[PDB]
Amino acid sequence: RLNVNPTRMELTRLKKQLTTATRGHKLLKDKQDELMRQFILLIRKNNELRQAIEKETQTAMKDFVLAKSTVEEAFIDELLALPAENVSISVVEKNIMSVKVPLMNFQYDGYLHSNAELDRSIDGFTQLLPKLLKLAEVEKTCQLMAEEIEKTRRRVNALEYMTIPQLEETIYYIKMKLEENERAEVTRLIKVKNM
Amino acid sequence: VFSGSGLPHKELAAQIARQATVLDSSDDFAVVFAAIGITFEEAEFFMEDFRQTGAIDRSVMFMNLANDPAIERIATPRMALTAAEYLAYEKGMHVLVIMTDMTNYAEALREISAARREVPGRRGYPGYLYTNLATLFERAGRIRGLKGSVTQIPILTMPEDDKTHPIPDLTGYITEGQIILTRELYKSGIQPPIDVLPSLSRLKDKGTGAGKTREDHAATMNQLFAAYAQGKQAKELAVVLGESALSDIDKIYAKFAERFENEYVNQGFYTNRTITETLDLGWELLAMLPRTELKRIKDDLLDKYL
Amino acid sequence: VFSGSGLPHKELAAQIARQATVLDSSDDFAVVFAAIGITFEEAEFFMEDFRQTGAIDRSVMFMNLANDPAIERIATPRMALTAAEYLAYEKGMHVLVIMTDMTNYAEALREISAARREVPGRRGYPGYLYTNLATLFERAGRIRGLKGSVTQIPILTMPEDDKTHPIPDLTGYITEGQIILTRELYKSGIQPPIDVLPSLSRLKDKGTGAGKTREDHAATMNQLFAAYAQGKQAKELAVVLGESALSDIDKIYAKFAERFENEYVNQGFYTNRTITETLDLGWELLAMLPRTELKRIKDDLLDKYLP
Amino acid sequence: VFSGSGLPHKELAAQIARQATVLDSSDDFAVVFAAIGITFEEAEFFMEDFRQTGAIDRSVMFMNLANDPAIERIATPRMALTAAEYLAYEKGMHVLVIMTDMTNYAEALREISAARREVPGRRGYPGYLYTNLATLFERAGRIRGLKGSVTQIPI
Amino acid sequence: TYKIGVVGDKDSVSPFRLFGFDVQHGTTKTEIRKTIDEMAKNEYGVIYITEQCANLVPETIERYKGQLTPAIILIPSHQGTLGIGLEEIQNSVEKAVGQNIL
Amino acid sequence: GGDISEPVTQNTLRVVKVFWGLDSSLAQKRHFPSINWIQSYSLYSTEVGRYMDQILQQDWSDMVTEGMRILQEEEQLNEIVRLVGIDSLSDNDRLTLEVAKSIREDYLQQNAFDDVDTFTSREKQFNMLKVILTFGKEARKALSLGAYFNEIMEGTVAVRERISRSKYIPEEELAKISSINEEIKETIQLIVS
Amino acid sequence: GGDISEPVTQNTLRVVKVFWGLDSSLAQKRHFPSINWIQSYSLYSTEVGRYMDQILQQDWSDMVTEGMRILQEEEQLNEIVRLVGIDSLSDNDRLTLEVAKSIREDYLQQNAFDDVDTFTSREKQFNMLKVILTFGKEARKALSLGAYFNEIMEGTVAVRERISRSKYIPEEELAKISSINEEIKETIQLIVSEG
Amino acid sequence: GGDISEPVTQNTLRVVKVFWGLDSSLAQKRHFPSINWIQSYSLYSTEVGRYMDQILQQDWSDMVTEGMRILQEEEQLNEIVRLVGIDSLSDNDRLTLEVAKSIREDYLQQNAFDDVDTFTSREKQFNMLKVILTFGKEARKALSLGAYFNEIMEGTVAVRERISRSKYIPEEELAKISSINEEIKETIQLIVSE
Repeated sequence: RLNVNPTRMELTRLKKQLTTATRGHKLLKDKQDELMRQFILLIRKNNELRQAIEKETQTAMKDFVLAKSTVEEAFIDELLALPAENVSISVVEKNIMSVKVPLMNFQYDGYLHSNAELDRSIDGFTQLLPKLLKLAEVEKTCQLMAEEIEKTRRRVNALEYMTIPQLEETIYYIKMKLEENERAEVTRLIKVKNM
Repeated sequence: VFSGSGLPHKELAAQIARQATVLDSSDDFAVVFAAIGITFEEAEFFMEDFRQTGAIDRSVMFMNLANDPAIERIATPRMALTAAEYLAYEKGMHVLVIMTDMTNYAEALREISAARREVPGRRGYPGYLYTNLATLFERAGRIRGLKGSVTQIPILTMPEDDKTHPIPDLTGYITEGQIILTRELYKSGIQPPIDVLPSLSRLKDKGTGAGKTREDHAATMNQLFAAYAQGKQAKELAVVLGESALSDIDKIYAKFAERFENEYVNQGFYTNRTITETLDLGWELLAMLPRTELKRIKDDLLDKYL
Repeated sequence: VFSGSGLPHKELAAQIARQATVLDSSDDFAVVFAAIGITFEEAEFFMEDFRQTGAIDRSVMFMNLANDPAIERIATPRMALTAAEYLAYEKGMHVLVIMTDMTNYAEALREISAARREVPGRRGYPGYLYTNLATLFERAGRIRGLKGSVTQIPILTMPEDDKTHPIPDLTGYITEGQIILTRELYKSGIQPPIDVLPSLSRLKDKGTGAGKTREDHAATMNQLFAAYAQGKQAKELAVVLGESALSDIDKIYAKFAERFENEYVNQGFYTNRTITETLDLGWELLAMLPRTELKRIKDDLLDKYLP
Repeated sequence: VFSGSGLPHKELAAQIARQATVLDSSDDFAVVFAAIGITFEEAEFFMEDFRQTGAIDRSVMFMNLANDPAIERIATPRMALTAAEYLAYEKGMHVLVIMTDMTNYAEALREISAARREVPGRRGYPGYLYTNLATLFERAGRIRGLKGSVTQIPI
Repeated sequence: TYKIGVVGDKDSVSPFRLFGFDVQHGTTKTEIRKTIDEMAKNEYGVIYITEQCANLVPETIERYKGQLTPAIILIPSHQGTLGIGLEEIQNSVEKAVGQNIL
Repeated sequence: GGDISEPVTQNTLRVVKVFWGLDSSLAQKRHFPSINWIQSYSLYSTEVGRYMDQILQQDWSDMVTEGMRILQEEEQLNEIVRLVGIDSLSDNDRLTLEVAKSIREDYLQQNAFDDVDTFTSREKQFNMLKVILTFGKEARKALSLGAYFNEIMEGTVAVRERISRSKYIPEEELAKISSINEEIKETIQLIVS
Repeated sequence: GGDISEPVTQNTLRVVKVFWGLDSSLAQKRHFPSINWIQSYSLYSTEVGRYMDQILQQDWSDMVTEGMRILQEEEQLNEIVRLVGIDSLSDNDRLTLEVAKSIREDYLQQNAFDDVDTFTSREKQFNMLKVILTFGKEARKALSLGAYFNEIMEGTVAVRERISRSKYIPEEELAKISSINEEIKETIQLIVSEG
Repeated sequence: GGDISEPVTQNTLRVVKVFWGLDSSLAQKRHFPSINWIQSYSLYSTEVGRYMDQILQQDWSDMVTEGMRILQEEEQLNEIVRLVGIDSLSDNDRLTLEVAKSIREDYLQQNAFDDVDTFTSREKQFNMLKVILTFGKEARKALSLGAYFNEIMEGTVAVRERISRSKYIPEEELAKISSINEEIKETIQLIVSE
């Protein structure tokens, strides 16, 4: 039960809130069910992409580790940060059922001695770049969706177990309270009329 | 007409009185207008608007103010109906009675009640409130073999706008349907603020159909009511899921409900539409819908009316 | 002080009696206590406190306990107030009237109007309950050309914790504000358990400001109310769903309402904060919010006090 | 037995009444069935189910209907318990008292109260609704030195 | 236009310097947590971090998981993976959908 | 008990044309004056609207109804804000709640003990109300071009703050109120680009 | 307001043996007669069912009981749908919903203004119910060995239409309803072999 | 209806310092005595706390303070459980719910018909509540040493029942309740290793 003024004004106000709560209850479960159906599709490519990325990235790394072992350390250190290329990101905001979803795209703006083996490892990181990007896009899409599913589900549980039952029980208490006092005052008025 | 304090039920009452008519010209139409517990300003508003439009020459007015004795307040509706029953059942006229405010009348009924030291009473109002309203409401209708009729449009205000109040509740038990004014609609700018969903006319089926109105009157009615219902529904899905999640058919319905409010019901208190103008406007809004969504109607009506 | 059964309105009334001294001066406070149908333990609490503080040699007390006849409660407050107005307006004293329980006064008054079989008002109470209460509470304040004053602090318990009950209702329309204790705050260990939102002071606007208090009194006050109100609203959304989903600003507001209740409000019944310390404490709470949110305070005050 | 409308408290009543017995002996057990303000159909169901199963041969029935005057509806359980107390305390029997419907009883008590210009209590029921019901139920129990007992099942 | 940052040991994430990525190497928990937090405040778009670094500072990562930016993505090192990132998938799946699709 | 169903209130509402309904929920937040802009009314608003429209030569009657409509939509929109998250709302609906937030805080709220904000003339009222509406009407434009709600929120934290302070500037500096107006259009103009 | 807690309704249900409660939620969506099939009851239902067990010499009481059992189960299934989602359908449970939906639409709903649906005799009432029930019987029996849910729903498109239109079948053409019943048996074997 | 808004209940609570709110829900769950530990209060709690601190010469006040605090946190935690689930809770929050559970089932719940459980002396109340709190303090400490909430439950199955039956321990054998404390420590520190 809620604690509020047991008045006629509050009663009429709470009853309309109950009507609001009930329709919004279903509006969330339609929202939840159809938010999760797409979540299944997204999380499947997430697992497919990550397991792909986590192996191409590893081999390219170990290849670089092995290749840099045969080359002089000082050479590698100065080769790095040539750059000579600058890569940045352009995030667009896409909506998937009232959820902010990132849309990422790549935006743009090597020493003569790069060994063949080193070059194989270097472009091996460049070969990786487009695939690491949508891994970032899909995962964040799934992360921002899973939290929304959590929030929706948790709000739904709150609506059904806490909000509405407290609302129904309060609309019942005040309604009966008003019915009691009216009986009391009327009864009092009966005796007065005899006087 | 069910209204509330602040709602434009006086502009609506005035609008009806001027625009109301029988479309057969071979029938003398009259309007008995009863003002009950009415403040001078809106009492003047009626009287002046009844003259500026020349509605007085067709109507009979009964003006009672709020500061005038409470017995006069009680007598005012019965004064208006006695006239209405004479003009109709003795002089063969089609009489339209408009009464406002009925809440003011009820308050005077309470005042005389405790004067006789009678005891309340559901929510303050005397136990015979039901009959006391019936005794002046039920005085209407058409009598067999008698030219003329008495039609009533009583207008009352809902205290804090709840239909569970004795005045609207008991009135619904005596009258066949009601017209509901909404503050939500009025605040948004819809004039007149008539909520079509909870409002009802139980006797509409008999006043429509070929010879009375057009043949498509009942079909367009059911379709507009349904389309608007699902139209308003698609809107509250677009606020929870965004417009992206809505199917292409529901987005049209969502746009339907919006324009159904801004054009169809938002006439303006000074905009008279004939029954034909109204019906054809219904088709313009039904044309908004996909053809695959218009298969519900008879194809006979679809062909003849857009 | 609007309270309820179980809430510590005793300690709150005792504290403000033990700590109230006006600035710009060092004058005394000749309090007058009026027990109205209260229990022995409630009455003894005040006396055992008045002796320890030495305020008993500075007071006059009218004792009507629960064992005393109920009808005597009708005359009891009129005795104390007459004594109070005497000491103030004739002997030139600064008087502090403390009456409890005011709820018991109204019920005793109902016993008569029910025995006389009068036409009853709301809830069985007489139709003159408002005026009768008004003949008590309005007997306070200062009068021209007189050094004496009478400050009134009546105490009542709200039946069923209901603010709309005839006794706390009618009292609220009379007195110049009210201080409301709440169970939700008390169970949370907040001492004193004062819900500042339904609380009120009607004479706080001319008794504050430069010359009275520090110049930033009014601004911080309204800014605190606005921040605490939205703070409560934020935590209201924090138990139904995770804190991360809501706006960080809302989350700062949520943390604000946490600090406000625990640090600002919960000072304990044995802490005496000067107006300097209470105001600077509020600035530290207002510190948590960006200056864009502080829409109640002028920019000049912001560049002078805010960290 | 706390029940509701449309629920089978009727069948539950008749079942117990015809199955009720003790492991004491063959004949020292009896049943006092009190019907209160119930419809005739409900009564005839009881009356004949007692006739069919032969449970009538060991039971006493007080059948009061819904159309019977209110005061006859409130006097019904008191005559049932009076007969039960006689059979149990004077004749040393183990008597089981079945009473239904108590809701009909309360409404009858409600009607009589208002007719006597009495001020009503909570939800329009007499203030002495507790005590009145207690003057029925507390009539059950065992007495020292006396063979037999009175057991009540208020439905 | 937003930015890209990379966190990991030298032998694994060094080549990312060739793309203009802000590539730093933290070994202590406080070092990684600070860098990530400053990256978020200076509006970095994506932060790729090795699982041997992400394992040291989990509390800060989940703090941004609900935010639009930055996106924090667990890449492996040359030695391999700890299987965190591919299990964090499972963590999000079961939190939403009770039974297994994987 | 604050219950406006009581006779004195209800009988008065049938004999008067203006109703300034005060509720405690606003008063507790120190929202002053605590007038419920949803349940309150004035049957003079039509004729008054035309009057103050004539002597100002500005579409005030259109401005006042669009401001009230926004507040009316806000009431219906808050119903789901209580249920679903605030961020989940549509971009063109989140702008409504912020432009309604502005009406409530920047305009509706008015402290009677502030010596500049105690009184507000028709021209200051106009300039203030003009700013609030023109912001939302300017932000909706950018929002229909493809700009994102959050992107135009951060870039307007400097101009919205000045709107919040538009209540506190003297009546000899109304030029400072319209200074904000053209600034808004200027600011969002290179945000969209 | 439709609140049966009314003193009149409450005192009435104390003496009446048959209760036909009309939901307002069924009033709109045009479910007529809007009698709520869960809250409503009949204290004659048992005896009537055995009387008609002799006038038709059929397990009519068994059909009525099964008809209700399908409806109560639907309500239990309905909240399962709400609290959790439409999945997992378990085929059998989602079928129970379709059979219940058939009962609600093809049997419970009848237009009092339709010239043949305003009245249906015991003769017609039996055949109509038997058709709906035998649809659920033959579908659940073929479901196990062995068909997936919308395989049946795809092959039973036209036959469920006949069941839905059995209401409007003239009394003197009562045999057509019986023809519907045995069309159902052949069509699910039509896709059982091969499916 | 158990509605304490009744005038009799209200009038009484104005002149008494102790309120034992009996809960119908607890009664249906066979939680006896059905006393609402959240709604009930005693305005003697502060004073009695001082008295028992000097009659036992222990820190009895802090024991009942942490004891209530655990119960009061349990309510906050339970509301979260019915929203997200019990497995969404961390090990600290799940430990609190298992300690609070013990407080209810092993201490609060007291059968009035059992020959030994119907009465519990002042010192047995101490030894029982001490054992209960001791488990919580040690398990919390165990978690800080890298141990998991699940491991604590499984490894302390034997002891946790001995705690559950301490209320059945005769007044003559109160030492059998004190010795539980040693077993609790020796068990959980072993779990940290194993």
